[PDB]
This record gives sequence, C-alpha cells and structure tokens, in this order.
Amino acid sequence: SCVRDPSNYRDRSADWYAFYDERRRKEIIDIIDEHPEIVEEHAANPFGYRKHPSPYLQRVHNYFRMQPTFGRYYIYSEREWDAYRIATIREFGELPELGDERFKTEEEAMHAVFLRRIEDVRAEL
Amino acid sequence: SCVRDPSNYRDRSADWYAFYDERRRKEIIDIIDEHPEIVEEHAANPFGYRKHPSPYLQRVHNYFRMQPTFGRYYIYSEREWDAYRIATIREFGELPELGDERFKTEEEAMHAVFLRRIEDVRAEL
Amino acid sequence: MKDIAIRGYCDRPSVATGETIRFYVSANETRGTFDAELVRLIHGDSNPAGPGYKEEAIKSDLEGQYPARFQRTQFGSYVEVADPDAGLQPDGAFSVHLFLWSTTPSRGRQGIASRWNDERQSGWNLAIEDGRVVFTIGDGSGATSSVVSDRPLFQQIWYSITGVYDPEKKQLRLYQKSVVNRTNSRFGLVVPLDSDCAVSADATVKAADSETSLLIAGLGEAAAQDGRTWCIAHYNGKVDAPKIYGCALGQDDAEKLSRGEIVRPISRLAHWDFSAGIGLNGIPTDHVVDASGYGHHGRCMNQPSRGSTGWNWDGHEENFIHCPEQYGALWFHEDCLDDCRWEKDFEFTVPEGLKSDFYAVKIRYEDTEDYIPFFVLPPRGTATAPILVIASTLSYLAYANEQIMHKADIGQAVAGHTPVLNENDVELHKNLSYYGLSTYDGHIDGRGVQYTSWRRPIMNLRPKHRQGFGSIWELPADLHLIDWLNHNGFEYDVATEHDLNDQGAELLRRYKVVLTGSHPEYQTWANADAWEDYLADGGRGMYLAANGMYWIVEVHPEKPWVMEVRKELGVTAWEAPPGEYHYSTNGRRGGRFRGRARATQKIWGTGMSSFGFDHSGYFVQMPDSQDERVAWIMEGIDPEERIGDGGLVGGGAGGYELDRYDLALGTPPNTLLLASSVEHSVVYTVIPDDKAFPHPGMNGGEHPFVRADITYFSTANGGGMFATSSISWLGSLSWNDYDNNVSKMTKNVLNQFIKDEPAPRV
Amino acid sequence: MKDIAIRGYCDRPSVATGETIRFYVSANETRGTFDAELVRLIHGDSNPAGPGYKEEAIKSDLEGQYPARFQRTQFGSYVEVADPDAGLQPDGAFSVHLFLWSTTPSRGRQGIASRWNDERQSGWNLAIEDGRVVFTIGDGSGATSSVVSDRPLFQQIWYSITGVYDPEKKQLRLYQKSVVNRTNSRFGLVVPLDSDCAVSADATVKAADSETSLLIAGLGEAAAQDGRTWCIAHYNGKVDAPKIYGCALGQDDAEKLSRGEIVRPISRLAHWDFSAGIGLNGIPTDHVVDASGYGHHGRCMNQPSRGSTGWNWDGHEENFIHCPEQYGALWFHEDCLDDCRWEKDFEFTVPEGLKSDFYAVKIRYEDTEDYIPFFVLPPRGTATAPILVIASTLSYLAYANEQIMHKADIGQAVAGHTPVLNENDVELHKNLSYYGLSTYDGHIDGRGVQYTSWRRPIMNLRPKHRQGFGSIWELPADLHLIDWLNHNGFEYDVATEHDLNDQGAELLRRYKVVLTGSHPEYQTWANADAWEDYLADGGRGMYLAANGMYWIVEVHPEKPWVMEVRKELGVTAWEAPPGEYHYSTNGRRGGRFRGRARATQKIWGTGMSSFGFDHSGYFVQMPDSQDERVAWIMEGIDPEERIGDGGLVGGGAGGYELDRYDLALGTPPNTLLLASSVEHSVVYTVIPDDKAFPHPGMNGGEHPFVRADITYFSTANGGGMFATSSISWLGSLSWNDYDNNVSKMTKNVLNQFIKDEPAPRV
Ligand SMILES: [Fe+3]
Ligand SMILES: [Fe+3]
Repeated sequence: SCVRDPSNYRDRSADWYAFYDERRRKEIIDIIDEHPEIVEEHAANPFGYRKHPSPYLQRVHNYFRMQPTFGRYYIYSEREWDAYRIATIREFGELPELGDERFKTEEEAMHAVFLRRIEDVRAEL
Repeated sequence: SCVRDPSNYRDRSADWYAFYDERRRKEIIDIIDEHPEIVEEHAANPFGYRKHPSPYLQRVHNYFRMQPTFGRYYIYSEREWDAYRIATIREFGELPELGDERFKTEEEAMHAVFLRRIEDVRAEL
Repeated sequence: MKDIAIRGYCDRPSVATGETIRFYVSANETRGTFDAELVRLIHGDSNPAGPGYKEEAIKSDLEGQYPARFQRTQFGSYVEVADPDAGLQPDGAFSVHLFLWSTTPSRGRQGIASRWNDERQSGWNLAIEDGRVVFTIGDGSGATSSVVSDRPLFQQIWYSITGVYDPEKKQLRLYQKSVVNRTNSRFGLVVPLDSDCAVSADATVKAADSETSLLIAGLGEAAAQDGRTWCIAHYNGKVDAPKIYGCALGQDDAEKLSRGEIVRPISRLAHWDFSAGIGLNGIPTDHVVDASGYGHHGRCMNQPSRGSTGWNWDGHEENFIHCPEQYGALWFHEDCLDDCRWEKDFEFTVPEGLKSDFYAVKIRYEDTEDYIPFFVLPPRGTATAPILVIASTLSYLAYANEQIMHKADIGQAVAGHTPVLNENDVELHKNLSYYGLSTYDGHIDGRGVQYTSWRRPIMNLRPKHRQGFGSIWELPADLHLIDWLNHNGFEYDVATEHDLNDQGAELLRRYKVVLTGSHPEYQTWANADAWEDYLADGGRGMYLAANGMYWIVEVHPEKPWVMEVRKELGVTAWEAPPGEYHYSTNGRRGGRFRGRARATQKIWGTGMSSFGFDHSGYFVQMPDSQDERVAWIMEGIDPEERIGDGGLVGGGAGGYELDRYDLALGTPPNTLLLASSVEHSVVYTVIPDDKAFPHPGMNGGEHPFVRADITYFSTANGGGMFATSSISWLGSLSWNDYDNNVSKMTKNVLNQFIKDEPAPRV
Repeated sequence: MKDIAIRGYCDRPSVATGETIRFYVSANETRGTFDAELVRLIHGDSNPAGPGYKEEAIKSDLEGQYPARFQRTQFGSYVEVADPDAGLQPDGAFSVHLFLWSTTPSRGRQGIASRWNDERQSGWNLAIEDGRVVFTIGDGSGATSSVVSDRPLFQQIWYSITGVYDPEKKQLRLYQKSVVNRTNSRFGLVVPLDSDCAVSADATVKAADSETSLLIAGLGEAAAQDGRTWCIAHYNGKVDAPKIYGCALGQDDAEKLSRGEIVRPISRLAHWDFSAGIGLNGIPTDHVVDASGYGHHGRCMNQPSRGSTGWNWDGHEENFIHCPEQYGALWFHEDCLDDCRWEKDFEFTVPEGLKSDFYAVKIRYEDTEDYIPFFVLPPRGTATAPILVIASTLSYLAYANEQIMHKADIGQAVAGHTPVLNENDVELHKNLSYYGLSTYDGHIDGRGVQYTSWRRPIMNLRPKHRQGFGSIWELPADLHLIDWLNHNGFEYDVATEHDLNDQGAELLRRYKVVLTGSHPEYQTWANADAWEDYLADGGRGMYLAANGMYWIVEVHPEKPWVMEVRKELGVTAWEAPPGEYHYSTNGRRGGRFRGRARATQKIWGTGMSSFGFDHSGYFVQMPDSQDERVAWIMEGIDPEERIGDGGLVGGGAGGYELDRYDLALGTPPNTLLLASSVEHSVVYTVIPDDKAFPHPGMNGGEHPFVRADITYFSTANGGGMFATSSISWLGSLSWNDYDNNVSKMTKNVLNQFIKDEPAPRV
C-alpha cells in the first residue's frame, strides 16, 4: 500500500538522543565548573575506596560510564603494574588507538581518562 | 532429627536490619546537620517542581520514603483544600492516629511530616 | 475522623438502551431510608486551579427513597459442598485425608476441612488451632473430643494429614507427615526436618449432623438456614486432594496416602480432584469434581487461586494445562472477594433518549454521599456519535480499592512525596472485608492478588476521589477528558473495555475515531486484536495516555464481572509463586504484552518507558514538529513554545508514566516524533527489561529512556494513530481556562479525525 | 601493540587416570616450532600486594617441540547437507522455497540457501545482495544469471521466498511475499506493508554441479576438498522449512506455499523440517530431517539457535515442545562457534602418579606464551584426598571470551571505574573469528548468546589474565583458593562442574567436605540435586563465593563440550525473543534458579543479593558470632575485629557480588548469621525481582538488601554448610602474608570439616 523501501525510514529516536545528549553535556560541564573540588576528589581516590564519591562526582561518573562503547576509552595494560595507556575502542577487527603517555598505576590512568573525557566535551561546546 | 518446633527459629536477618537502621539513622541526622540548607529547600518546594531536590536532600527522602508502612505517616485530607492532618498508620481495622495541628495545603503538611520524621530519628538516639 | 456511612455497587459496568442494571447498597446500621438519583458525570477534579467538580442531574425512574439495610458480606475464599442428606457425616467410623500448605500457621483458628456447626459445636472439623493441626468432633451438647498434633506446622511446608474417628476403639487418631521435595516447599531436603507425628486421644462424644455445608478452608458458622452456610475461621494456604473415607484408617494407610496412593478407594465417601477440569483453555470454572463417583461436587467461593502448584509438583513442567496431576491445589486467602452477594436494592432500565456517556447513581444518607458509577451504551449494534471514548474499566478493576500507601513500604518512594489520602482510604483500612483488595495489594499471605471483581463497592471509582500518587487516578482522572469533550461540544458515545472485549473490532468500526482514557494499562488479547484490525483498515485512534496495554488480562467466562491477571513483579513485596504464571481462565501464558511480541508500540506507536509521581514535566518540540505532513497537528502552536507546562496532574502534560518511540518493539516505520518531555527527576524509574539492564543512573534526568514521545503514523485506507504517551496528558487540557497547547493539539487532531476525509498520510 | 602470536585449546575440561585429552594449537602463520610443557597451576594473581604468580613444572610425555601451524577456523552457524551425487543440482528445471527472517538485511552479501561454488561461480544460490533477495545460477565459466527482488527486505519481517529456474522459458523467477501476523515480526498489522513482488529475468546459462555441499545460511566458498565445504557470506536471522522442487513453480504455487501448503509434494527433491525431532526432552541434536522422505539429511554447524519461533508462530504456546509445528525455524548468527575443528597437535594420557589438581599445557612460541588449562581427576570411582574443590567450569564457559567492556554501553557503569584490559582483550577484538563470544555478549544481530563451547581457545581461562571488573575474575580468581590450600598444607582433589553433572552426589559423597569456587554462577539442575542430596545426608560444604547457583544450565547431550543457557536479562542490550525461553537441549524452562523454586538459599544458605565492582567492603560481626555454638568458627578472631579489611579483589573480603540470608527463599531455619558486609557504594546494584520493586534508593548504602551474610547451618548425619557470600572472599585469603581474619576463619571451618567427627549441630 504505502511502506515500500526500508531505507526511506530512519530511527527517529536519534533526534531525541541528540538533544538529550547535548542538553546533558552542558549539564556536566556546568557541574564541573561549580564544584571544581570533585576533580581533586577523583584524582586522590578514583575507586572511591573507603571514601565514596561525592554526589556531584557520582553524577559525572554516571554520564561518562554509560556512553556507547564505540569511541570509548579504556585503560590498556602494556606492562602490568608499570605502564598503562589510554585506548580508544574502534570497530571490530581493528586495534585500539593508544594515547601517547604511559601511566605508572591504574589510579593515575583512571584520572587521566577522567580529565580527557572532560576536555573532550568542552571541545563539543 | 533436629528441626522440630517452628518457634525455636527466629528470622535472624532482623539482627542485620537492626544494625543497618541504626547506622543509617545516624547517617541521616549527620546529613541534616552537615547540610542544614536542605531543610529550607524542602519547605519551599516539597514536590521538587521545577527545582529537583539537591542530591543531599534526596538521600534523606530515599530513607524516609522507603520505611515500613506500620507506624509510618501519611497526610489525611480532613477538609480537602482547607485542612490536612498527619495520620499514623496502625493495624488493619483501626483508625489512623491523627495529629492535632491542621494545615492549609498539602505542601505545608508534607514539610510538617519531614520535620516530624527528623524529630523522630533524633529521639531514637 | 469522619465516618463513611454507606456504600454500594452494581452488577455490571455498562448497559445499552433497553437493558437493566442492578444496584446494591449497604449502610452501617439497618435503620432509616437513603436517597438515590441519576447523574451524568462531567468533571471530578475539585482542584481549585481547575474548573472544579461538575455533574448534571438526570430525571430517571430510579430516583426515590429506599430502605437502608446493612448487608453482611461473605469474605474469604473456600470450597462449599452442599450435603443436605448428611452423606458426608457418617454415623460410624470415618477418616479424612488431605495435603496442606499453611502460609499463616500461627494466625488464629483456621478450618482446613469441615462439616461443622460452630454455634452448636456439632459435626467434625480439621483445623489449625494455636499453630497445630487438630481433629475435632462434637455432638451439639457443647462438648467435643479433640486429638491435637505433637508437631506444630511449619510455614509453607507440604504436609499429609489424616484424621481418623475409630468408634470401635472410642479413639481419635491424627497422622501428620511432611512431604517436602526439592521444589514444593519453603525450604528443601537439606534441613533435617522432624514434623511427623501420630497421636491419639479419647473420643467421648459422637459426631452429629452439623446441618451445615461441608467446607474446605473454613468452618460453618451455624445451622444453615435458607441454605446459606456462612463460612468463618478462614484458612490461608493450599489444600490438595481432600477426601473422606467411610472407615477407620491406620498408620500404613496414612503412609500410603502421603506418597499419593488412593488407598481403599471404594471406601471413599468423597474425593475432590481440584485439577479435574483443566484443559487447553485452562480451568475457567468454580466447579470441583468429586473423583469418588458419589456426586458430591463442590463450588469454589470468592475465587481462590486455581492452577496452583500441588504437593507433587517437581518443576519439570510450569504450565498447569500440560500437567494437571501436579496442579491439584487451590490457594485460599482470608481476604478474597469475587462478589459481595448482597440483595439488590433497586435497578434501572436504560430509557430510550438516554445518551451514551459516563453516569453514576448518587446516594445520600445522613452526613455522607456515595456514587455508584456505570456506563450507558447506544442501542445495540448502533452508534450515536462519530467519537468513541473507551472507559478503562479493566484498569479500574486492577486498581480497585488499592491500598498501596497502606501496604507497600516503597509506596511513598515510588510516589516521590508523602501521599495525601482521604476518607475513602481510611474506610478501606477500617472495614477491609466490605471491600476487598486490588491487584496491587498483596493477600495477607504475601501473594499478589490475581483476581478482582466489579461486584463490590470500589471506593477509588468515585469521581470526587483523590489518589495517593499526588492527584487523581483512573476513572476520576479520565473525567478530565470527559469535561474537555463537553466543554468543546464534541458528540461522543462511550463503551467499556469489557464491551470492546465482547464485541471485538465490529464495535470500533462504527466510529471515525476512538479515544483512550488516561491509563488503559490492562487489556485483553481480544482488545489488542480489535484495535489492530480497526487501525489496519481506516480506524483512527488517540492514545492520550501512557502505560496502556501493558498487562495481558482475562475475563472469567463464568463470572464476566471477575478479571484475572498474574504479574511477575509488583509494588508490594508479594512473592510470585514459581510455577503459577499461567491464567486459570484461559490457560494462556499472559503477563506482559511486550513479552508476547505484542508490545504497545506495535499498535499505538509508543510503549511503557518510565514512571514517577513527584510531579510532571512538559514537552519540547522535536524536528518532526516543523514537518508539513503534520502542520495540521501543530496548527495553532508556535515552534518555540513548550507544550503542557502546567496542569492538574503533577503540573505538567508529560508525567506520571511515559511511553516512548521504539522501532525494535514495533513502532511503525512511518511514525513521526513530534515532541519529547523533560524535567523528570530521579524519582522517575525504569523497569529493567532486556533493553535496560540495571545500573547506576537508570532514572530521570540521567538515562535517555525517561521521556514521553508524541507520535503519529498513518495506516491503510485513511486511518491514523496519534499518541501523547503521558498519563498526565488529559490533566493539562483545562489549564488556563482551556487556552494552552495541550488543548490546541488534541483539538487539531480530533477535528481532523472526525472529518469525512482520510487522515493525513506520511 | 603487543601481539599474541599463538593460541590453543583442549577437547575436554577433565581427564582421569587412563583417559586422553587432545590439544590443538594455531600460530599466526605456519613457521618455526613451539615448545610444550605441563605445569600445575597454583596462583595467577601477579598483584604485588599478594604472593605473585606461582606454578610448578611437571615432567610429562607431552613436552617437546612441535611444528607450529596456522589452523583455519570455520565461523558462523549454518546447516550443511552432503550431496556428493549432485542430487540437489537437478539437471532440469527446479525451484527453491523457504521462509525468511533477516536480522542484518543490509550487512553485505549473505547466503540464505545455496549449492554454490564461489570460486567458479557455479551452482545456485539464494542470497541477500545489496539488501535484496537475489536468485542466481552459474555454469562455472564465471558468467551468471540473476533475478533481483523489487522490494528490499525489512528487518525482522517474515517473508516467503520462491526461486525458480525455468529452462523451458529460459527464465529465472523470484516470488517474494510478506507473511507478517500479529506476533511473528518486528512490527504488526497496523503498518501498510508493500513488500511483495514477482520478478522475472532472462536465464543465459545452465546451472552446473558446484561440487560443494548444500548450505543454509551461507555460500560454499570453493570446491569441497576432502569433503569439507567452507561456508562464507554468513546469513543472520531465521530460516524456516526450506525445500527444493524438481520443477518450475508458478505464481499459484508460491501463493499456496506462503500460506503453509505443501504444493506438489510428490515433486519435492528435498524438504527440511527444522522442528522434526522436537520431543518432551527438547531437540538435543544437530540432525536435520529431510521430511520429503529422500534421505538428504542435514547437520547443524556451530549451534544455530534451535527451538525458535517460526513464520506461523501466533503466541498461544511459548514452549516449543508443546507446539513444534510453530517452532520450525533456526536462528543463524555469523559469529557462532561450537568447535574450532582444528587438527590436534599432540595428546596426553594421565599416568598413574599424577595428583588431581589444576593443570595447564604451557606453550612458548617466539616471545609469546599461552596456557591451555585443564583438570586432572583421581582414578575413576575413587578419591585421593579428603577435600574436594569444584572447578566452576560451567561458569568459565558462561564467561568464555567475554567482551563486555567492548560491547556493553553500561559495561563501565556496572564496573564502577574505567576498566583495565590487556593483550587478551585486544586479540579477541581483532580476530573474533578465532575465539567466538560468551553468553554475556550479544550476537552481531543483537540477540543473546545461548550456547558456549569448550573446544575453542578461551583467553580469560589463562591464569595470568586480568578481567575488566577490577582485578581477576573466574579461573584465575579460583587460583586464590588453590594457592591458600597448597600454602596451608591441605591435601585436596579437583573435579569440574561438568564432572559433578556427570557423576552426581556419588562424587561428592567420597569427600568429607566440598569447596566451591569464587563464583559458581552456573549450575545444572543435576548439580543442584547432587549438592542437596550430599548435604542432606552428612556432607559438608563451603560456599566461598556469591551469585552461585543463579542460572540453570544444560550440557548438550550430543556435544558434551557445549553448554546452553537462556537468560531474561543481560548487561549487553541484547533482546530475549518472546517465545524462545525453553532450552533446546532438554526442553525444560531453565532461567533463574530462584524462578524454579530452587533459590540458592535453599541449598547453600544464602542467595544473590547485589553486585558492584568499584571496590569491596569488610565484614562487621553480628550477634550470632558470639554464640557459643559457633566458637569453633570464631577462633583467633576478636569479637570487635573487622573481618576482611584489605584484599587483592577490590580491597576487601566482601564485594563484587553479595549473597544474603532469606528465610522466604529457602534459608534453613537453623541458620546462624555470623557477620554482614558494609562500605558499599551506590555502584552496588540490586536486581529487581518479586522481593524488591524498583524505586529511588535501590543501591548500596541505601537499601538493606545490599550486604553479604556469613552463615552456617547443620544437617543430619553430622553435615553442615558454611557460606561467606562474597565473590571477593577468596581474594582476601593471602592478605598481610596470610595473617588476616579471612584466613583464620576459613581455616577454622576447614579444619573442623575434615575432622573425623560430626560438624557441630545447632
Ligand atoms: Fe500500573
Ligand atoms: Fe554473572
């Protein structure tokens, strides 16, 4: 009758997700700006071990930690307990992109990924 | 062989929940003291309408709002839009225990429950 | 504080022109007269920010005065077996055997099986008294003889019980053996259980004719005059395969009976197979077969849970229709109620000129008033308007006499504020046995209430009722649409979801457009088919709600006033029993529509997304807004405006519950997404399903699933489907004296759908 | 940047004295040699706070040098029919018909059904090319003739496809017809679907014998060598009732075929009923019956999902064993793998004096090393120690080659920190076709992986592996216990969960005590029965984990190396198809153990409560810890001391996953609660079930469910059960150089259980 070619139709929820993510990115950069102490809080104890994250630090974590895996950061163990790097997930069959610097501990690399995910969003605004 | 009379065997998860409620009550009162601004924040807008509760106020709500029904408070509409009272839930087949003061709006009655609930946890310490 | 003094109900939800509807009323004391009149319901919300309450008085044959009597209500479920010939009261030896599964062993005196007259203390009963099984017989002089168990019952353990009266030995004997397997009881074979015993006591009295009915899960109150044996001392739990023997059984016979053997079969006087009647369409009946061949058939009363795990259930098969021999149990609850069984006070035959619409019988009696709502159809097989409003009567039943804020601990947390209740709620808690429970409350057992009846006073059905989620709920909240339709002068018929279920798509096809209530959560499979077939062939719909068509529901074929629903998950902390997910009234799996490849998106365009009740949000227009194909939806609305910032339900047009666009769940490809909602707090929650596994931040403002999507798609032959995807949509229609975006949009669509031209294509 | 250059696997997880285990290796290219060696595993955690990596070389008949070769791995699931005599390449006219449900319609060239040699472009194939169904023939000259569909396939919509080669008309024909009903397809009857077409094209070549196997869900790559036909261009989605006729069909026949009729049955050359074989025990076979009666039987390769919804599935029955006629579909995935099918490089037969233990074959090749872990049992029918440690090999299979952090959006949210991955996680992502997926990942077409096989290199099995949740995970984590055992002089045996499923309670009964791994998440029903029976009759257990016995799992009776599991819910956003919950290998319902009335509390004393991985907490003692009855457990442990502050797994003895005490779920009444864990962040999450309905605050530090309970209960015949209820329990054993409360507590219990005397009563 009327619905013929599947390529004439797009998942129109992407319109919403693009707006939510834009509105939601601004919400995160503003939280960082008005509570700059959380960057120190994270660098001192990125695991929250025995000092749980603050509510505003947790709110930031909740956005970064739930992003799509493609283009996402993980930490790559080059030599465990000596050298860690920041990997970027690329398509299946590809190797990750490795950041240049090496970090000596897991905690140090976690904070580097935190700082970079923040710089990445500032760029998109 | 050994397990014979059902009254010899209490539900020992009550020992945990007693310890949990104690630690959790102290946590709340020390949240209210460390952030006294949240008592005013609730008075001004208990529904959070257009000004969502701050993270520390929500943590207090999360405790109060999940409490066992028996002995808990609700808001009785004595004369709707004119007089509201603080009702205390009792066993089935019983009237609720009713507070004395009457309130002109539900917003006022909701903050009255908030303050009384704080007063109640203080008294248990 | 103040006292509800009278309450009533009616026998059915809807009547067409020329048909009769009966009304039943009960006052606190039999004394005086009450007044009744007919009213057309218009607006229930008294919210001063809104247009206030509104009704219209209708001259009717029923208006007048009536004797005000108190009608005692038989509470609790059980099985009744008529025995006017005293066949089940032997004058010699006899024995009783059954399997039981007690869920409230310490909750007072409970009759497991009896032919007993409690007033005279005559007959015989097997009962739980002080947490122990007890076999008792009386002669009517007040004296009785009892044998009491050595081992108190463990909660939710299966036991085999054999009570024996051996007159040749002037002896009473009781045999108790536990029969737990890997899968039928609270705990398993690891615990070294010792709840077995065989005791005897002296029998000093003979068992006399109780002149009552034999009962399972209760005791006869007194001499059954009028043929009605009032049932008291209710049992909570399961009974499986109760039987009566006409001789005195011994130890080895109890041993064999505990392993499922039907010892000395010809000696049986009666033997009730609760599984007899299970077929591929379930066991949709209250009938109970007498497997002894002696004609002592039973009748289920107040709808106990049929299709329930039996003593021999081992877990290899979970659908009762495929293994009847392991589903021979009935689960009884002291707080069941499928019919108040009152005596009618007055009726009403719908006269000719009476418009199809929302109606109610207004009852005045002293310092109180009560409304008995019902619905008037157009003459059978006809339509009297172009618009059809579907009254969500199936959902009204699901929430019937809800006591969430009294039973659910997390009730207030889900509400996002302390709940504001009223006299109708205080009344449910004080006189529970006049009203019964909803499918959201748990039985005292802790099992979800899976049956809900229309033949009871449903207090949250009254138009002036306010509900604990923050404003109003279901029927009163649906009057938000009734008022808006009347205020704009639209002409409309009405029908119930019960009527849709009966007439199928043939009913919808009489209307250019069909409107939904504010929350059509519960629907039959036939209803889904009716919408699907109606829209596929030029029908035009308006899904002005959210969470619609979420739960598959069924109407009891024997008791059209009863609805069955079995939920995997509910507010109150009631256990969903492992092997009992299939509906007794049709044997189908039921449950979530989404789980049967029939998600709300497949039919109306959007589906359950999230819920939260602290307050409502508003819609911001999306890129499809400025599309010309839907210029007609947007005509009077500015591309920069918010939509629905303000309302009577939480202060916003998008709130309470939100449905979303989703291709994977069945949204038609040519759907356009006009606007989404914002300003939802952490109070808005997400039900974890296979697309949303639980993690931190699965709440409003932190997860992209928490929003409502206003959608539209065209169908073949000039049809079309418009959806707003928010429960609180209708609550925003009257804002600022009907001058707002929520009114403009709804009017634009409606005006377009009732035109004599195809709904715009895409 | 680092390059894993070689990998291997063994044919079975466990071997006893006298039995033979085969090893398979594949180097990146064929050159040089690798060294093989046998080592006993002891400790794999290189964490510097702990004792570091430990192993021991054992002399074995297998050590030596071996030629290193690359072994091609056949990837993706499909059906293969042997046809040496070219019966399915009829010399004359012929037609192909099937039902189709494409999940990746646009994912490049995919073969639906073929007898086709791609190197010579000979034979015939039905394929998706450019998003359209294409029927192609070839003569081996490189030229081909194609007829291309007019309507591109819609994703997850059911189509009836008919391909016709008509040499009389020198014509190819294609009949595409959409057969969507209310319940079988992505969307429903509302959408006006124009996706039907009949197209013809000229036939300018004869169809030649391709000298390959006939395939469903793929194309033959080249002329079969030695009988192996390689399958390329893997199709994703379902196929139903594919059949081949020995004549050309017309519009009429394709019409009837699309409605289910079996037109001209006498002319069928072959017809595959994928549902033939379904019984009450399911369909535990790869066999595919040729219902035409011609003997052209096929064989499933790489375990496509059997017992799957067909084109005619209407939703009345959801269990394939009770309606096979509606479950005639196979679900194919390009990333299925049940067997690498490599050629063995060497083998090993357990000699007499080899202790039962954790073992691996260590492989050195250039500057890489790999470990092929397996397990050695005592001589059949005997035990060689008083302690038995169960290797959680069912759970190893479930997490086999997990790639959560690469595929799950919320992977890091669940973890509570950016995950730390290693060389093994990079290899999985570059060369997925060598390794395959776990049950925690999704298939490329967004459906859960329900089969997992041991006959593949499983990288997270290697001891030096570290997993993204924070430290180590399964087998490496279990080596924490293996190190504590060997360090403290305990003599122990080892058996896999696969062995428990084989031998039953007879195996457990040979030991005074049986120890659990760190995470026995996956168990067979027979494993439950064995634990229950063992513990009920004097056995003694130590549940040193959490989330144990959560998922019901089945071992493929035809392929003991495959395990099946179907889950309602997973971290990856994969769908759980509506009518496909029942297991194809036994027909039972499977799923959560709690859902079949066998909650873990019923057997081990505690059951799943929550999970979270940012770090672990410690245990604070409870009142039952100072009960004199358990003084033997609390030896050198002061009542004020914290238990387990510090550890190699999140820094605490209680975290990662937490189990709790719950009477309602089966905890024995006589259970004592010695301690509960604290210090859990909001990262710790609760899974919504009937006990806890989702609401704000359902997370660590805010809900009383989020804790771990240390319990003990006695059983008959001097048995008893001890649970620590925390995955990270074994991670704290080695803390502070083995001087900690978690070591003393575990030792206290272990020394008591291995005593020739009854576990303390209660
Ligand atoms: Fe609901
Ligand atoms: Fe898991």
